[PDB]
Amino acid sequence: GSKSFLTEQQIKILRLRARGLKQSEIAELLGTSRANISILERRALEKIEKARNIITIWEQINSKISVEVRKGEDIFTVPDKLFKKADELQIKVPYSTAEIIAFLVEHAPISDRIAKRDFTLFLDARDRLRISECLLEE
Amino acid sequence: KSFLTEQQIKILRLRARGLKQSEIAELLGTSRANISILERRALEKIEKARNIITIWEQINSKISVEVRKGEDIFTVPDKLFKKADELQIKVPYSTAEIIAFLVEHAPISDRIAKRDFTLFLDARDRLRISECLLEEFDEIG
Repeated sequence: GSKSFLTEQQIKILRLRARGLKQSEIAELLGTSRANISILERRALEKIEKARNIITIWEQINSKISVEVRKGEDIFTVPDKLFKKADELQIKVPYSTAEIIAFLVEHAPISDRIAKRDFTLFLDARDRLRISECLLEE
Repeated sequence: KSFLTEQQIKILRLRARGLKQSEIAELLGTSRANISILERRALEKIEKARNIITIWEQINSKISVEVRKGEDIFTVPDKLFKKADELQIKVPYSTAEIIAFLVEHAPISDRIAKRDFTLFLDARDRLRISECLLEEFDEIG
């Protein structure tokens, strides 16, 4: 509905949506059609979603170590690839081979044990595993 | 400009490695004034994106308490615990753990808050502060 920030109406829609209200119920409270509210909520979620990728890029460039995984690679061969670079660059990965498997199973573009598309697994500055769907430069 | 361009990303990448603005200007083939405009503009996008995620996490908060300018910081814990037990009160912080939080990350001058803010517990059970006050919308219907 706008750019660079969330307007009052976008704040009011998502707050009523989080409380469990249906678009048709919100349409009566604001006095508008539910079709426009469906478009407004779509723009609000699209704006937050685009802002989330900005924080991911900011945390990815400030990462201690990053590992790329191509489409089709096994999910179980990621730990050995990550810990391999953890020796050349003398840093500490505070997770085990099974600690990061449970991480990739939850929030990583994977179909069963096979990766769907390309993604990047990196460890940020706060020692927290995070996922990024952006292959980048040197 | 709804995202970070490849040139803004390349600037922040070279800057994260420890390069100075004068050194970055030569690699990209542009003036140091352009690097100053882009890097300042790039950090402004990251700052604006944080407020979007912060408000998004405030809307998805389990419990939220508003604090107005002039109110005491010490009456906030009793106010939070009072309203937290309406639902399943799961604030795993003590009366002193959230006071030490407000002293660290809250707009307060000595014992009095400077401007209005909201103390809420997000989805990860961690205290957060937002200068928004959206509880007026929780009183419709």
